[PDB]
Amino acid sequence: GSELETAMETLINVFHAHSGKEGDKYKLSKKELKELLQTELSGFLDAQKDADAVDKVMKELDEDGDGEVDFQEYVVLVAALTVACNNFFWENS
Amino acid sequence: GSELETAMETLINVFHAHSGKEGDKYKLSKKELKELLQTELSGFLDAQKDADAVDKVMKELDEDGDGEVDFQEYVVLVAALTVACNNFFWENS
Repeated sequence: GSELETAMETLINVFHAHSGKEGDKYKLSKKELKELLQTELSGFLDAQKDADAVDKVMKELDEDGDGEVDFQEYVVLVAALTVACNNFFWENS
Repeated sequence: GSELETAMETLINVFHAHSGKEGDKYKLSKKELKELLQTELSGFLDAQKDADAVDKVMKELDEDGDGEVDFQEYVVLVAALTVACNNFFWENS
């Protein structure tokens, strides 16, 4: 168990890497979030490019073309990509 | 980097532990989700009991008293608990 506590740090660590005493309330523009993962899985997600599901999640940040996103909200964005990939492995049909 | 890919498996692994070929579409009742973490951090979250923020997230599943929740939606639920705890450490006031 304790599988969540492990992820809890992942989201906190990756974010902590950026700013900690952000003079301005936690705020991340579409680019920040988009770049956040890409910068992390830039070389990895390269393999996902084959799957259109990648853009599926982009619809969220993409809509924020000029807008931004709180912060934690990005977590789920990561899941949307997982379910898409996980579906590839699991599929009875 | 690649901090997300690490969490990606965490959510998939913890969930994979349950059912894989779920004869019924991915479905988790309030209890499942609630019990999911508690069963994972049952002894750990015991320390969080001091923080009321714990109930803050419960409001989500709690509302599903008789209802249920897709699945991935639970990811963010984990973040809601993090931001609450993270706030404890970081707080200029």
